[PDB]
Amino acid sequence: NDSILLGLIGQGLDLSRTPAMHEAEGLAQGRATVYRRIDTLGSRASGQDLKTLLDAALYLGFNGLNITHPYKQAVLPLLDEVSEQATQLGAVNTVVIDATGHTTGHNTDVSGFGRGMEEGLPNAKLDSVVQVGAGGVGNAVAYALVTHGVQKLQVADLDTSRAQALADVINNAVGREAVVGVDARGIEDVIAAADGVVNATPMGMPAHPGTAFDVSCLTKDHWVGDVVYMPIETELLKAARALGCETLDGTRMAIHQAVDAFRLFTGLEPDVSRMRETFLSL
Amino acid sequence: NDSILLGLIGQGLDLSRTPAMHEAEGLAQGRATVYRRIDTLGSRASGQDLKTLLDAALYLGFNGLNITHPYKQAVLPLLDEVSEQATQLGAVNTVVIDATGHTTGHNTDVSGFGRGMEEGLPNAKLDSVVQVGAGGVGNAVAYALVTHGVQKLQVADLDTSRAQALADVINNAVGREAVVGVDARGIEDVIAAADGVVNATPMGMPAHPGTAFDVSCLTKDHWVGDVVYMPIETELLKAARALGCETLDGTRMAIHQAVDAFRLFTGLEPDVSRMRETFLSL
Ligand SMILES: NC(=O)c1ccc[n+]([C@@H]2O[C@H](COP(=O)([O-])OP(=O)(O)OC[C@H]3O[C@@H](n4cnc5c(N)ncnc54)[C@H](O)[C@@H]3O)[C@@H](O)[C@H]2O)c1
Ligand SMILES: NC(=O)c1ccc[n+]([C@@H]2O[C@H](COP(=O)([O-])OP(=O)(O)OC[C@H]3O[C@@H](n4cnc5c(N)ncnc54)[C@H](O)[C@@H]3O)[C@@H](O)[C@H]2O)c1
Ligand SMILES: O=C(O)C1=C[C@@H](O)[C@@H](O)[C@H](O)C1
Ligand SMILES: O=C(O)C1=C[C@@H](O)[C@@H](O)[C@H](O)C1
Repeated sequence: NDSILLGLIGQGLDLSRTPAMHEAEGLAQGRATVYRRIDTLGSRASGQDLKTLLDAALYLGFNGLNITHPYKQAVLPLLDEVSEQATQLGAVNTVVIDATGHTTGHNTDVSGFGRGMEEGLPNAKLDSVVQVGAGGVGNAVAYALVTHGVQKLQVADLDTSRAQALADVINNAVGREAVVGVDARGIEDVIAAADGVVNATPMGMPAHPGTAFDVSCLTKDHWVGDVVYMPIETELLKAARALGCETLDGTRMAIHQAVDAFRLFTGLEPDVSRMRETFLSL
Repeated sequence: NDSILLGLIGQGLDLSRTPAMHEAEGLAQGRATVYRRIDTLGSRASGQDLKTLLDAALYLGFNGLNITHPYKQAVLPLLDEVSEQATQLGAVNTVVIDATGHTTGHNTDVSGFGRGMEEGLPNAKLDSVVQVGAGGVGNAVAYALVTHGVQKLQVADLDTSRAQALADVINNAVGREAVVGVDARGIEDVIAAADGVVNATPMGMPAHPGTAFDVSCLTKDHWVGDVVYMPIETELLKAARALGCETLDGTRMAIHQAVDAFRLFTGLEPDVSRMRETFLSL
């Protein structure tokens, strides 16, 4: 019945649904659970170095942390151990803290997106996929794609250098040329020839209305995924659904990263439907 | 329904009943509550300076802390504000942390012992009392005694200097010569002439069996108190009860310090009977 203490280190955390998911699921399994935002833009933690905040969590009896932007790369050298996937990606979003203070980094963005593919695109054809966007979440998405059956992934970003760096990282991680950086300009023709496409840009959010490419390149035979989870039905996914395409909405990864982290943090088997419920309720 | 995060900074905390009391009462009032030991003898926090640990709690989203030995004096200069009672005593056991990180020190050992007198000795004659022991908890007990109606308190300690320092601190706090240091040797004759006596030494604990003075000096008309709370019925209180004396057991202060701190930490009205229940159940 031991209480569970967790937090999230990052910037601009007020709207995160991750604390609620973990607090509700802990309680549902008979464990009082606190999950605190540790926001370096906020009044409590501003100006503090990542190492200070990590060490604080160790001293205070935290059982785990999530890590978000801008710290998912910076955190790695601070940890005692890092999983092979998080090591090869160079990004950790989950830190398990042992009873006595030892830290292990994991990446449940990767495992969560992969689980979302299994759950929401079980029959998808994976030979050729395009991903638009190579930022933060895009790196984990790309790794997930090519580890969950994608043979060739073409990644486009306005910043070609980001796409090519992504490709190098993932290809090294997997040990094959799974990923190719391609130009953003003319990406429609590349998507048209592919089996599926994933949006890993901010486009579709209320503050970034529209789509990252012209949806007229889609066909009924494509599948389409999106990382954006608010709104759940982005303009891109609306356009795909209108053609009869299978779609993967961004809530799947957002929920499953938390499912997977909860399991790592606690050793308990999370109830996916309960955590999904909490996510959707906020 | 916001979750509550609390801890205790001190040494040798495994057997504290304070975390359980606060966790259970938070939950009973519909708030998931974590209360962590922050033990500088343990694996998480050893070697860290008090200031490091206090700052950690601020950064991490703690709502409050208790402070125990050896830090109840050292903590004062680290806090933004300290209550008048804790300031004059020179000892803080409770730190309220505001939403945005500001700290206020309080002393609920003082308020808790006083409440115990009201609750368990409502009819006690208070003109002349003896206290044996001037350590850590003894300072708070002495302040409580003379602020809850004791006219003259005689404090004995094997270390006369500790008793006289206590007397100076309390007398300054109250603004009268309420307390006098007296020799431990011959304390029985002093107790015999007094209305009541309080044990503030370790005597009566399993590892300190016996009594701090010869109980043959007690009469049926005395009242007797004890700070020791395990066992609840110390040899001293057994001897008092055998004569028909009213007695004050150490659980009252131990419970009420937590009642009072919970109120300060949360702004909720604690249920005393529930917290007492939790205490006794451990
Ligand atoms: N599902 C989830 O769990 C989850 C979690 C966090 C964030 N997100 C979403 O992921 C989005 C991306 O997050 P991020 O932190 O990687 O953002 P980021 O800004 O670091 O990366 C976005 C990338 O998209 C590129 N881009 C923008 N428009 C483009 C276009 N038209 N064509 C090609 N590239 C384009 C940018 O150059 C940038 O490199 C966020 O806006 C958020 O909506 C989802
Ligand atoms: N009720 C409660 O909430 C509560 C909380 C914490 C501790 N305690 C109890 O309080 C006891 C005292 O705690 P402390 O931290 O102040 O201990 P301490 O060791 O700092 O102080 C005890 C004092 O008793 C004196 N002493 C010992 N035997 C004596 C004797 N025969 N005559 C005169 N003086 C004597 C010592 O010289 C010392 O100064 C603990 O052992 C514990 O059982 C009670
Ligand atoms: O702040 C959020 O909502 C989160 C964002 C992602 O970085 C996740 O990986 C993190 O665990 C939770
Ligand atoms: O560790 C304990 O059991 C405690 C001891 C006293 O110092 C109290 O004042 C503190 O709040 C809790």
